[PDB]
Amino acid sequence: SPPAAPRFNVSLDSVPELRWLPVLRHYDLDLVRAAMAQVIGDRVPKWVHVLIGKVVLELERFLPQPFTGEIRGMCDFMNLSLADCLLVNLAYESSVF
Amino acid sequence: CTSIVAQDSRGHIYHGRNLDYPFGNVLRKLTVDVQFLKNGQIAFTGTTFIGYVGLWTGQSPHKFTVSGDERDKGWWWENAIAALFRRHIPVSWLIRATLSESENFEAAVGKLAKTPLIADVYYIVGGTSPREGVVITRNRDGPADIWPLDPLNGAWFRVETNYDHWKPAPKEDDRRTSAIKALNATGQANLSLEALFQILSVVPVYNNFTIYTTVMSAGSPDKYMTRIRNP
Ligand SMILES: CCS(=O)(=O)c1ccccc1C(=O)N1CCN(c2nc3ccc(F)cc3s2)C[C@@H]1C
Ligand SMILES: *[C@@H]1O[C@H](CO)[C@@H](O[C@@H]2O[C@H](CO)[C@@H](O)[C@H](O)[C@H]2NC(C)=O)[C@H](O)[C@H]1NC(C)=O
Ligand SMILES: CC(C)(C)CC(C)(C)c1ccc(OCCOCCO)cc1
Ligand SMILES: *[C@@H]1O[C@H](CO)[C@@H](O)[C@H](O)[C@H]1NC(C)=O
Ligand SMILES: *[C@@H]1O[C@H](CO)[C@@H](O)[C@H](O)[C@H]1NC(C)=O
Ligand SMILES: [Cl-]
Ligand SMILES: [Cl-]
Ligand SMILES: [Cl-]
Repeated sequence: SPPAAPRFNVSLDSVPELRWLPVLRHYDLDLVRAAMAQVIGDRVPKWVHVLIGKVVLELERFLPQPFTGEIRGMCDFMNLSLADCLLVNLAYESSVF
Repeated sequence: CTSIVAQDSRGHIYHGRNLDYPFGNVLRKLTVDVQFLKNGQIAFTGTTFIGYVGLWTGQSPHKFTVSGDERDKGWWWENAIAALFRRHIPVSWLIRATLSESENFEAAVGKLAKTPLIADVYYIVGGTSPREGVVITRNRDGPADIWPLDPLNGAWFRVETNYDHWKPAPKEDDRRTSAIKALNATGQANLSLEALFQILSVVPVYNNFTIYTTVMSAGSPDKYMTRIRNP
C-alpha cells in the first residue's frame, strides 16, 4: 500500500503553547514555511491580510482556546507571524482558499 | 473531497474519506495522524497538516468517527459576520471539540448538527451500533438536512462529495456515481476497511487533487489508517 502518514502524539495535559512542539521537532520547519508561502500568496487578497492583522487582538480572545494558544505556540516556534498562522487555520472560513 | 459511511452485514460501521486539495506536492509531506492524549490515554485520533490544529478527519475510540467535506454556499460577508459578530466557531474546530467532549454517537450528531458555524460544511458521522451513520448537511445556524443510514431498506451506505444529496450532481465533477457504483459492486457482505480503501481508490473519486485517504471504524479503533497519495 502507499506510504502511511507519520503518526505522532499530542498530550492535551501540556500547556497549549507547547502541545505541538514535540511533533514539530520531527520536521524541517522551513518546509512548513514554504508550504504556507505558496498557498497564502496564491490565494489571499491584501485587504484580508491587513484585516486579519487589524483584528488579531480580537481574534485571539473571542475564538476559543486552546485553538488560539496552540496556533500561537507553533507560530512562535517557527518564527512566523501570528496573523498568517491564524489565516492558515481559518483558511476554510476565509473562503478565498 | 469524498466521505463514505457504510454498514456491513454484521452491523459494523466503516468510515472513509478522501481529502482533495491543490498544493499536494507541499501538503503531502505535512500530513500526520495525531493521537490526542488525556492523562496518558488516547482520547481521540485525528488527521491534519502539521501547523493546522483543526481536524477534518477524526475518531473517538469506541464512540464515533467524523469527517468533514466542503460545502460552497453563501458569501464572504456571511462568514465574516458569523465569525466577528455572531460568534460562530470554525468548521474543523467543532469536529475536534466533538471528538474530545461528546460521550457517544448520538451526542456527537447533535453537537455537530446544532453548534453554530462560520461556514457551511458536510459532516459525515459513523458510530458503533447498527444504523449509526449519517450525513449532516450544515448551514451556519443549524442543519439543512440529516440523512441517516437505512440498512433494513437497502441504504447501507451514504456517499457525500461536495454537493447536496437531494439535488443532481454536476456532470462536470461527478465522483458520487463512481463511489456508489464501487459500493454497489463491493456489497454489504464484503464491506471492510480494505474494501473501503479500494472504493476510495477509484478514479475520479481518487483524483489529481487527492492528498490522503483515511479509513476508520470506531468499533475497531486500532485500524485507523491514513495513506498519502502519489507523493
Ligand atoms: C474542506 C477541507 S480542505 O482542506 O480541502 C479546504 C478546501 C477549501 C478551502 C479550505 C480548505 C481547508 O480546510 N484547509 C486548507 C489547507 N490547509 C493548510 N494547512 C497548512 C499547514 C502548514 C502549511 F505550511 C500550509 C498549510 S495549508 C488547512 C485546511 C485543511
Ligand atoms: C503515544 O502514546 C501512547 C499512549 O500514551 C503510547 O502507548 C503506550 O506505550 C507504552 C510503551 O511505550 C505502553 O506501556 C502503554 O501501555 C501504551 N499505552 C497505550 C494506551 O497504548 C505510545 O507508545 C506513544 N507513542 C509514541 C511514539 O510515543
Ligand atoms: C472574519 C475575519 C475577516 C476577521 C477572518 C476570516 C478568516 C473569518 C475571514 C472571513 C471572510 C473573509 O473574506 C474573504 C474575502 O474574499 C473576497 C475577495 O476574493 C476573509 C477572512
Ligand atoms: C527563531 O528566531 C530566534 C531568534 O530570536 C532563533 O534563536 C531561533 O533559532 C529561530 N528558530 C527558527 C526555527 O528559525
Ligand atoms: C445501487 O444499488 C441499489 C439497489 O440495487 C439501487 O437502488 C441504486 O440505484 C444503485 N446505484 C447505482 C449507482 O448503481
Ligand atoms: Cl467557503
Ligand atoms: Cl480539544
Ligand atoms: Cl448514497
